[PDB]
Amino acid sequence: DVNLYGPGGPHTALKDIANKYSEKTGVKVNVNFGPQATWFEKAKKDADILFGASDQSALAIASDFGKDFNVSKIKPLYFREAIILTQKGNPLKIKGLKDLANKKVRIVVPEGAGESNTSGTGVWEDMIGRTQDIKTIQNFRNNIVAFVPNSGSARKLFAQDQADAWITWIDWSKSNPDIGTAVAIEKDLVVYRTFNVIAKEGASKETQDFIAYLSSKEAKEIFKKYGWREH
Amino acid sequence: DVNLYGPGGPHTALKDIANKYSEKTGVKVNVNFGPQATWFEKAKKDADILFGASDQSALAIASDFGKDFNVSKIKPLYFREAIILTQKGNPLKIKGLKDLANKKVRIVVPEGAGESNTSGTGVWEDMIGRTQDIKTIQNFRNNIVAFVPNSGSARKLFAQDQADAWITWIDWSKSNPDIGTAVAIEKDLVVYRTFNVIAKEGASKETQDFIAYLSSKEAKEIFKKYGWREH
Repeated sequence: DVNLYGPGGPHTALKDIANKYSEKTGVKVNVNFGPQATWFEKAKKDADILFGASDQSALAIASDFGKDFNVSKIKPLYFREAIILTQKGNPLKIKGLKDLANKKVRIVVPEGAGESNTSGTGVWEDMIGRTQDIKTIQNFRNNIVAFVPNSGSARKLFAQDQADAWITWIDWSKSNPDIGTAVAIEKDLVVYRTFNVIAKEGASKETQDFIAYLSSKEAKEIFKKYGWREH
Repeated sequence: DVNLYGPGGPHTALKDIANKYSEKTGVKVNVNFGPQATWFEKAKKDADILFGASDQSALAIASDFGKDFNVSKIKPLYFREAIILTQKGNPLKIKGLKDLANKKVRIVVPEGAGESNTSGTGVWEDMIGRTQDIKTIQNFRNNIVAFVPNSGSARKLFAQDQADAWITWIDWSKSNPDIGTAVAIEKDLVVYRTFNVIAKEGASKETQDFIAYLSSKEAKEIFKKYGWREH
């Protein structure tokens, strides 16, 4: 029983992979996911691995288990870019972040307001801040209608009938080709955040083997299918 | 009397501005500063204005005050860039972030591990992730000796005779000109975060008028002295 816990989002890629690893080697690999609160008590008892959707959020969650995990051992394996997700078909013809600042649009950004550890913290501001123009930053912010954590493993999008755009991650789109239209953020503005994992202290050899599988050729191509990169 | 509460860092520019405002108008402006827990209690009683050193941190701090502050009213006014602070004279010859990834160095980064609301959360990863190389990202993380909130109001770095490099903000270097050697981060990698203010619901006109002064020609120039920019 190789048990994994982390946020919704990368779970889809990790379930493909755990599916494979199970029928190939017989090792039962469980992928637990969602908001930290919904699986904390459970994982407090049996987490083998914690996986994460950014470094800051991984650091914060692993620090919540005390002696069980040594946050020094967090391992970044892949990265992926932030995206703009619009309404299907992109009717407002949004071309990038600057466009979101300039038009009368309604933006939702992935902030948790110190209420939970989430992968989106600091993302919107680090991208728009790279315009180095205070008016644009001000304009972008005045168009923000909601500061809510990334929907992650939920298929529902906050304010999905009211908002015009969401700052989110490519992998969410890849996993839900269904919802919205992805728009590429300017290259000189965009940020990339990592997928990581950490093995518990004592990690059985069964665990260490799965972690290594995550860098194998089969795992790499699955991760790549969801927009997770290495180079 | 106008009572301000917020993190160390922007406080040096603000004490200046406040002194100059008092000189002119005869209004008493108090600048309280430091980690949130050290003044949270006093603020819950008399805060007229919360000031912030990034958007995510300001949002999180203002949300702690319940109804007293409406978080939609947060106002970005200035930005500044992150920097590398090395030991005096830069004896390891650090040239930028990629250099910090490649050399043997001890780096301290401004993360609060979900245990505090701090300006630096997400900064180091957003900068090094723009290299779009997982090994570099990896090598950088492996040189980090401490994840601790920015020193802010302390004229003292964490482990300041121990670490080789701190990821910090220009305004810190500006405020502590005799400590360490500032090294500029690659333009294609660096992130910029904002100064911001918010008034309590029901802010007096006295309070509103000081906020207006933060954008006057005189304030602009004090802010610029400590590294805060608009364009």
